[PDB]
Amino acid sequence: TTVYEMDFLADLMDNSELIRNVTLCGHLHHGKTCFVDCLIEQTHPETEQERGVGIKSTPVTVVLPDTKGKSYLFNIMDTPGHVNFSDEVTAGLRISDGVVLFIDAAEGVMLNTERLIKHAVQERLAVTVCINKIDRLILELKLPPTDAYYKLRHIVDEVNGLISMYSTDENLILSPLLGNVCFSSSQYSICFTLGSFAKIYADTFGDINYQEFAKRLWGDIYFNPKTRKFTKKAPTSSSQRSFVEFILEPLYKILAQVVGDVDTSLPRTLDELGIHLTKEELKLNIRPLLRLVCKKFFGEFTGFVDMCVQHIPSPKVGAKPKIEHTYTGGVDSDLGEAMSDCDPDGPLMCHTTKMYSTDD
Amino acid sequence: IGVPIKVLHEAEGHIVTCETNTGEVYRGKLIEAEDNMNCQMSNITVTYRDGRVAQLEQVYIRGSKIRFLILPDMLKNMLKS
Amino acid sequence: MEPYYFVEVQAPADCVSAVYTVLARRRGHVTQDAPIPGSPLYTIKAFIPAIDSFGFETDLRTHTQGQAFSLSVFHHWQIVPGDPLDKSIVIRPLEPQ
Amino acid sequence: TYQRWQFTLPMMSTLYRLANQLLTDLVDDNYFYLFDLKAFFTSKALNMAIPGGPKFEPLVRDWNEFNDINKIIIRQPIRTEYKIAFPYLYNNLPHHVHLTWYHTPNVVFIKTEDPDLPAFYFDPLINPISHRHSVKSQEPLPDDDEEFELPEFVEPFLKDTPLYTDNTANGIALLWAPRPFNLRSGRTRRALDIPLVKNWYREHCPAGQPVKVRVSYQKLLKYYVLNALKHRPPKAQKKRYLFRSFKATKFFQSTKLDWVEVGLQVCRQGY
Amino acid sequence: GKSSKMLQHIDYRMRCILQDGRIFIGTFKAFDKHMNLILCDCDEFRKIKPKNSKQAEREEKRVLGLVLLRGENLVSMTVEGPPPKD
Amino acid sequence: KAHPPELKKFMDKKLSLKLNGGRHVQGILRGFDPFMNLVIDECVEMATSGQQNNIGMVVIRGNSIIMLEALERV
Amino acid sequence: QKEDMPPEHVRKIIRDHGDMTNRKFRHDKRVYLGALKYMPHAVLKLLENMPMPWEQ
RNA sequence: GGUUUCUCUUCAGAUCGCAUAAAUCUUUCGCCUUUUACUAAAGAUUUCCGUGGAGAGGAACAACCCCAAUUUUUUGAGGCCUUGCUUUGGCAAGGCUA
Ligand SMILES: Nc1nc2c(ncn2[C@@H]2O[C@H](COP(=O)(O)OP(=O)(O)OP(=O)(O)O)[C@@H](O)[C@H]2O)c(=O)[nH]1
Ligand SMILES: [Mg+2]
Ligand SMILES: [Mg+2]
Repeated sequence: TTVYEMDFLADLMDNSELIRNVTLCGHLHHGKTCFVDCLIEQTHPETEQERGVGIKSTPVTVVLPDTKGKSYLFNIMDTPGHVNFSDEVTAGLRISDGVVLFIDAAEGVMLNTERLIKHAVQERLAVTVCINKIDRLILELKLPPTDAYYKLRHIVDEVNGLISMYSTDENLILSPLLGNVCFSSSQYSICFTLGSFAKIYADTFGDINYQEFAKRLWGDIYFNPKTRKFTKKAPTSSSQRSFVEFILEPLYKILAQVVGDVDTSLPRTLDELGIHLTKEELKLNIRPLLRLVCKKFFGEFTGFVDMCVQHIPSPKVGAKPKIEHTYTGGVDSDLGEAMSDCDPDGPLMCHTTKMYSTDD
Repeated sequence: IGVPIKVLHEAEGHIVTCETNTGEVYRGKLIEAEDNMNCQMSNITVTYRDGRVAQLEQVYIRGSKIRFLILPDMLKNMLKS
Repeated sequence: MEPYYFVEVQAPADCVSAVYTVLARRRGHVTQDAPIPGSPLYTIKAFIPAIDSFGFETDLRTHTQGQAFSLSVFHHWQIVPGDPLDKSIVIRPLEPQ
Repeated sequence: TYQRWQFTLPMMSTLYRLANQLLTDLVDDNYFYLFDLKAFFTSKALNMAIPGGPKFEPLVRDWNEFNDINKIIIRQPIRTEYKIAFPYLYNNLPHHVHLTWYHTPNVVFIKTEDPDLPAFYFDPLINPISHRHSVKSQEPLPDDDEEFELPEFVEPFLKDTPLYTDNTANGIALLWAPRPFNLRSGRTRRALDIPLVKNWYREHCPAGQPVKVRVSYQKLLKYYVLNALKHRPPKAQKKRYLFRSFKATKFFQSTKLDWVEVGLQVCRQGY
Repeated sequence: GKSSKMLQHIDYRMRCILQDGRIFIGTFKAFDKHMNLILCDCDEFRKIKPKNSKQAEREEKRVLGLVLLRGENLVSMTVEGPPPKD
Repeated sequence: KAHPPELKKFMDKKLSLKLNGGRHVQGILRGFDPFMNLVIDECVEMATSGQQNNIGMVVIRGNSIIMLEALERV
Repeated sequence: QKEDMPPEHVRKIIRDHGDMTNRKFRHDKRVYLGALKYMPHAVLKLLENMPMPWEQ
């Protein structure tokens, strides 16, 4: 043993305020590599494999559109999650600026997840969460939609308690209202934040203000139909919270229609959502069909890029609270500040952390 | 939304310029833009009806008050039309 | 002084006793065992001398038909229960002390 | 020509339940931990043999310091199962060894008892969430009494549709079922190509059967492995069609007979 | 009724005269709801447009380039050139 | 639909409004409505003769609203 | 095409030839013999379609 | 302008055909007087049972009512005086208005 687009990539590199450097971390088998794979196929329609375990990290840099269309350049450091390989994570954790911690919906937090939130807060990065693998609550565990709410709330509160345990300053508490957490199913092509879901609600239905809407969904707000005005506790209807009735129950019904009643009720329900599908594409099996419908309805990936763009340092802002730790002097006279400029100019101070051997 | 409005919003952050309804020009970096064309620009250069050129910190103008808009050589690259 | 390993074992409800026995053979001291909220699984947290940690994972999985599964991390050192300097201690050279 | 079936989900559910007897009630793959093709390939390569697995003839056929018996600490004896879990760490001269490992996320699918209770239903089997913590938290909660209101067009995205039916619990059970049954459509296979009993002898602890049948288990596993190991791609193709070439001549005719009739014909002609 | 008449002049050369009277010569790569025009490599000519003139044809001309105008001032649209295949 | 001005971060800031007729004024933008009409206190109109004479709070008509440029760093 | 014969055609031919002892045939002797080379095909094709105990 | 079917021609599986048989050669191995028939490992190569791709024909059946004051089909952007300018043409500036 990209013609008119890599130039565009170059100009994006040159802006240095349209790029985000993020590390994709979490526990073992919690969804990272499949996230990345389905994502590169979103962009390109163009030892390990036998192991089923990733050993060494891999970086990807790709151009992603947000919920407004503005393209970004994304630096994604896909790490391994086996607690024995935490070495690789440290590497990414230096040369990146934020962390997307992938948590499992069915398991929650375990060893490596808490240890990685520790390693991430002690290196003063940004911290975002993707509660991934949510179908394991609907199809596998078979949970009433309200107890799905309970479990999601629990995971978020526990990760919140730990991130408070290792960090003194109550600068950030995570909850999807702030745009901290996506909800995901890597393989079933669904990733959404309250922002993205409320914008979907608006774009297909009437003109409702998606931002003020998204401020109302998570977290014990109820809604009374007659007044059409969300309230804190005052339904005695024995009804669900805004979250359940508006985001989960519709998602339960989407899935239950796809896997249960694919032959009879599915064309009707698909009409009621706006998705049209060929005869040929309704002859798929249930997993490819489910993923295809969910992709056709949920759009590509906006929840993630939205949450990240909204809470990434953007290396231009970036560098300054970093060279405290990285640099041995930090800022004294010449180079600390020069780097803090992050200007493509002069000093050229780079940090190399990995060496990927060429096969040959 | 239209293809031009999508290009304009996507041009946010890049270097752009515009020619207003009153005959004045304003270039700058992309600050903010929306589907209503209400354009916010920052650190721009401004050229009046005679040609007086000067600097502006940040400004926000209604959509209908702009006539044309010049973008960099990037946007030309949805090629389906 | 010798290092210790922190072990976290996911397991079905029944096979808890199984892992217990394994940890006994290897000087375990299982600390905690707790339900997983919203799951049919229990989580076990235990310590184990890194000496006896060799093959503990595969031993665990073999005895329980793959159902259980552990990861391990170094946690802290500790006093090994011997007297390092005693000439009155002779070592039978292949059986375990 | 009878390729390509497509079926309804009730069809599949009854078919499943009817074939339930000839089937494995395993749901995932970490049952076969050191009991898959790669574990056997490695064991065969190292000439060590796991408890219930096959045994093969050795692949090919003085002093060292590391085995100086004064310089070891023996707390746990190394045993062949470790030597096959980690081929390279635990073995000198590991050659033609396949490196097997898997911690495949234990799948948690709760078989129901009756079709009565709803599909989505907290099961007694699941551990109660009862998530407790401090005074839990408070939100960036944009309190009402300022304003907000939903234009009386929008609604829960589809509320004319019930959560479940008499077809969803079934439809989910069908999602983790053995290979033919977790499908909806495929090509049709030949009748000899369908082994009915493989999923049986591939199991791990027969636990109290006579030594007779355990030796039979191991020899069936051996045959299985040798099949998988010596697999050659087709590598070549010339495709004489004997019977189309025959039928195209002036000497062969065609018909439909009772099976038994052409059976008696073939035997008479042999004689 | 055919929905084709706009695309027929789409992707081809075009001379646009706004409510301002000037000429913008550019590729009609698309239109929008308001009649907005996003055409690249455009040329802004103000004096006249050259039509086989023995005197000259290049006067009071600048390169506007990617010009994205709002359809509030879209007045007259003609075909000034063919499409260059790049 | 009905997107209001991005004047949240711009609220409570001194800006000059240039609107039709060459109408140049200075005034503090503190709030407005979704039609892009403004409500600016401290309005001191900058007439052509150059004299800036204060008028106070009024309704900054977005109908002919041309542009507003603040005097702070928003 | 070549469409099907009636079954009685086969049945009559084979019951006629019987066991090739009557000299009235005496020429199909040679082909009868020469067809032995292919009888392991007839046997395989026959046994791979046997009628599967839910069928009569 | 499509499916099903039949026939005819032509090109491939690189993890397959979710199944899995025999043969040849070369080298060790075990049966033991000889050879076939065997053992059971490795390697190199073939045959057989199935499949795919492409194309040609031929066949059967589907089928020639309210609407605008920030972006265009309502918009009051109106005039002139003077000045300066430029070769006239024309450009800019202030005012008067009703
Ligand atoms: N049920 C379910 N499983 C998922 C989903 N997304 C990913 N998976 C799992 O993803 C696994 C694929 O490899 P990954 O787990 O993504 O790799 P990883 O998370 O980085 O783990 P390591 O590579 O060892 O660090 C499969 O085993 C699936 O179990 C999902 O949305 N639903
Ligand atoms: Mg991986
Ligand atoms: Mg002789």
